[PDB]
Amino acid sequence: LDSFGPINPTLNTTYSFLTTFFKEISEVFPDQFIHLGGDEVEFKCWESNPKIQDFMRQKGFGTDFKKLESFYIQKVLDIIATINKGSIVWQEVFDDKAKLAPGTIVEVWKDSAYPEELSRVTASGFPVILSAPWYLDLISYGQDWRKYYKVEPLDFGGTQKQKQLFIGGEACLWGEYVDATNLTPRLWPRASAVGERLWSSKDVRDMDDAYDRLTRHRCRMVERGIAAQPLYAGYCN
Amino acid sequence: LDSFGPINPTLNTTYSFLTTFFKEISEVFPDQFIHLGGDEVEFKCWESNPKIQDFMRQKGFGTDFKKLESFYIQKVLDIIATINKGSIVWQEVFDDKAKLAPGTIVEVWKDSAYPEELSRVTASGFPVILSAPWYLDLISYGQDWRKYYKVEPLDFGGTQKQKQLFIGGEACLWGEYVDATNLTPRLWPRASAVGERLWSSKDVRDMDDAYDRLTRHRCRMVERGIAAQPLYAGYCN
Amino acid sequence: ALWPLPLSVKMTPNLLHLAPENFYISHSPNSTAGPSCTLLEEAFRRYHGYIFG
Amino acid sequence: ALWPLPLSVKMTPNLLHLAPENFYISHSPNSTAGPSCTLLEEAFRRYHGYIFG
Amino acid sequence: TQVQQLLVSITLQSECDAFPNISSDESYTLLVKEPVAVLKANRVWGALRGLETFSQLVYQDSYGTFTINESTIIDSPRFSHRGILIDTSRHYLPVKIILKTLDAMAFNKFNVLHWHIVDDQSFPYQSITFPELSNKGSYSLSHVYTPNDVRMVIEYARLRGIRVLPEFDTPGHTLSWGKGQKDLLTPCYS
Amino acid sequence: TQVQQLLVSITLQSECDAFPNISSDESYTLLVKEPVAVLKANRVWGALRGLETFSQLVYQDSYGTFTINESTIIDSPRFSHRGILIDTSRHYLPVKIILKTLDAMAFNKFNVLHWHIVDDQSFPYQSITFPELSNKGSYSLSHVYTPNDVRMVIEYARLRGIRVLPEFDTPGHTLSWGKGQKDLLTPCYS
Ligand SMILES: *[C@@H]1O[C@H](CO)[C@@H](O[C@@H]2O[C@H](CO)[C@@H](O)[C@H](O)[C@H]2NC(C)=O)[C@H](O)[C@H]1NC(C)=O
Ligand SMILES: *[C@@H]1O[C@H](CO)[C@@H](O[C@@H]2O[C@H](CO)[C@@H](O)[C@H](O)[C@H]2NC(C)=O)[C@H](O)[C@H]1NC(C)=O
Ligand SMILES: CC1=N[C@@H]2[C@@H](O)[C@H](O)[C@@H](CO)O[C@@H]2S1
Ligand SMILES: CC1=N[C@@H]2[C@@H](O)[C@H](O)[C@@H](CO)O[C@@H]2S1
Repeated sequence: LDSFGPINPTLNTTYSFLTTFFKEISEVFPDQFIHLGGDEVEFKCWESNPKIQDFMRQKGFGTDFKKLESFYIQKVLDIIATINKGSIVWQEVFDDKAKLAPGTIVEVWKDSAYPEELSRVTASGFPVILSAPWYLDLISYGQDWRKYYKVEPLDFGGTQKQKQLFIGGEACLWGEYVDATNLTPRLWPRASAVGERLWSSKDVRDMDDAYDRLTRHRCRMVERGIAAQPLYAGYCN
Repeated sequence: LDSFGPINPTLNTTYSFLTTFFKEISEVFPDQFIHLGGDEVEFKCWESNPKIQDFMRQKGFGTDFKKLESFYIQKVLDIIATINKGSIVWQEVFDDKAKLAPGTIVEVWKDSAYPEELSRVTASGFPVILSAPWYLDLISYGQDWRKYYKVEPLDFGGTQKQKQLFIGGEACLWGEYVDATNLTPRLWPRASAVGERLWSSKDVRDMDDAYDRLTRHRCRMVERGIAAQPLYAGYCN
Repeated sequence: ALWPLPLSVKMTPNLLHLAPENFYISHSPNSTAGPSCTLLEEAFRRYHGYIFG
Repeated sequence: ALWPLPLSVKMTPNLLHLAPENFYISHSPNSTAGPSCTLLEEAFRRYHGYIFG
Repeated sequence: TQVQQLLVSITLQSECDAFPNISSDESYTLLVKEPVAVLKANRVWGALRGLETFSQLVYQDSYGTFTINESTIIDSPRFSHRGILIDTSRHYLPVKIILKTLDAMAFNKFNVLHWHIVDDQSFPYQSITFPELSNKGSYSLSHVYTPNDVRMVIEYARLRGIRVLPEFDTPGHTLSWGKGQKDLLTPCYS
Repeated sequence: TQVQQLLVSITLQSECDAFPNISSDESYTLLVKEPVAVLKANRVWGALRGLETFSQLVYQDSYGTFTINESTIIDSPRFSHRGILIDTSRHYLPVKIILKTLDAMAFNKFNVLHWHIVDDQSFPYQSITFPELSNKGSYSLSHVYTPNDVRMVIEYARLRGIRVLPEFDTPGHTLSWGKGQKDLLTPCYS
């Protein structure tokens, strides 16, 4: 329906480009991990392409484009492993049955049944990062800092071993409706709710006390040049 | 349940204070109209007060505190009329059956069945202002400028005469969650949707064309020092 | 890129140019307003800045 | 007004005062870091500004 | 090729020194032609709207050249009350951000600033006859609008053809009024 | 009464010149006492967190007097990956607002900037080996992150104990990649 779709995973020029490209990235960014993405891959374009249809039957993927996605992603993960970096991946890569090397971090972003996603990912042995309940781009009326604060990330089903695989989370501010004019007030102090939940003890959840310290903290951010938005009616100083 | 409730409408000191006060307001603000409010008056405090209970039976208001509210508001409207200014009032004053002098503008803010509110107000002879569908403090994800833009304010039931009583509207940015750090991006360009709907012709409603001109207009606001937020992905210049 | 869209807009393909230091906004001689009109004078000056700035 | 709330906080009622032009943040003599540590030196200086500014 | 001048013609008594009101005439016509463009309006209010529109017609081409198309615009508003409500009680807004809002309102042809100046949480309006309303009801002494702050906002608004509609909400929404005016509010038994 | 000094003691190899990673030790203890307060941490990363906490304990009383309570704090994070995702493809974000975000992250003890640097709408990452990715994929030439912009963000982040986690999303979310890399994207028949 569009003009161009996803990266063409059947061409050797693709993987040759990605090799050279990711090698540059392994040098520019010193962090051990590179996020390869893998979210929301559309198959309609691959399905409608004759050369891809040919490639699909060449190795028995039938009409299952999850296998072509897996095939693509496995080659990229292998490129990351060869340059001695770790890989992070959005949950779709795990859900669509790609073969991930041990160590691969899976970032859980889909808000539907996310605890059960956490169980599945951890049960399969993989380290997990949670972002699903902390989509700060999804704005709403009122004190939504509380709903982010009330999340207890380890309330999913699993053994201690699985819960040890939960390494943390991220508060996400996607950019469709965000730029320099509105980023800071949208981000802070709503992201401060997630920061306490990820830093402080599990049992730190008194809402009144959280409100008391966060308004004062927010005023502190403002004093330091961060235009963090209010929690409710009031003033600073 | 609280410590203090609404203004005490049974005391002569109240109306003597309001007289002196509103006289000052009639001098400070040159506009013909003064908005007297009258929204969300709580009766529990009046109901729980013995002196008010006494006053209630003194002129047969029974247990109907709408009559005490009406009694209060009518005295304030009379003060405004005596200083030769017009009055504007939130819909509750009209809904709770207060006697309004001809000319009194009624501002319709309740989002439930607002067209039928417009019909009632206009059918009774009063000029009306609409704010109900344009609560800009009620933020939500995405292109909510469109829902404000798609409002056709004269789609309520009534004769031409009633529709001539509809004098306009207001986009409201209530302050519970708004201060200097976030007012401008929240307000603009979402309020620009309401501005076109209130300025331009009724039949100006092509969404694609509105999107085209509003992104460019929004970029214009930014160039002129107004940090208006984006409509969608893109850039300026 | 008009906002709000004016009631009636009729344009030609003929382009005309403006020179910032040789473009003035002034009172037409038949007008009821003149230099005494602070409101119009301030508007002339700030719109000059908006057009060119 | 701590955010995030630290794991363990124990305070006394004893108040102490600080003098901006007579308060320094420095390396303890037993530390593995010293003046060579740009990261700690820059942090010392900017937190001095945050505490007093 | 050159537009050397934009001439502005007010046809009737200008209303230059007056405050705008509900029935103010905001109609205008704009004739863009060479060498002199003409903005014609019954009153000052329409000329202000027309200046905004003229500025939206001028653009710079790919080489930086200031350009405008020959054109004719006839314009007048569908409704005469076009408002923005701001609330300076739930949070104090500095005068500067109110002035900026008025600038943005002008760019959008809004003509009413509905100033919800006081409410339960704070009373920043400094009253001359009742000094204790703000002295005890404001968030602090730097969260107040002086008589001069109020005049400045009114004048700034008038210069853009904007009416300042004050709201002093009663009988509800008045908790801050009780700090400075004793015996005004009803005490709650509970 | 006077705290004259805050002494900072790093116990193990400081990691002063290193980049932080998932297992970095961010624990510390803070002893506030007179005349010398002490911040102790295994590494640099914990000292940075402890400096933030120390600053949150100092306050000014009603007369402007800088005050702090005698106290002891033991602290270490519940989880080690504490991230903020920013998206600079849907809109370009100037380097300055990324640096400000890192400052706010430090004040909140966040330790990962998840930089969703590219996506469908634009490709601001300037690649040395593939110059056409940004030259054709960026919104414009001033909406690009140079190698030096990238280094600056990485260094600025490191100085606050923040890891910069780059995301170069594939195979979906890659429309901007196709402008500069020919034959990479799948053409759609329809
Ligand atoms: C304003 O004038 C310009 C320039 O003539 C108009 O633009 C062009 O229109 C002509 C004929 O309609 C086309 O051949 C060109 O492709 C257009 N652009 C260029 C670069 O010349 C423009 O349409 C006019 N504005 C309006 C709305 O009438
Ligand atoms: C920090 O020290 C102050 C000052 O001693 C503490 O505040 C006072 O606590 C005492 C006894 O607990 C009370 O009598 C006072 O009313 C409190 N305030 C004043 C003005 O002295 C404060 O509690 C200490 N901080 C903590 C959390 O321990
Ligand atoms: C992972 C994800 N991929 C999508 C992003 O491309 C969007 O920007 C975001 C907006 O909420 O939603 C999901 S989260
Ligand atoms: C009239 C109105 N009275 C109320 C206000 O006090 C609130 O601030 C506003 C918030 O949406 O809601 C209604 S609108």
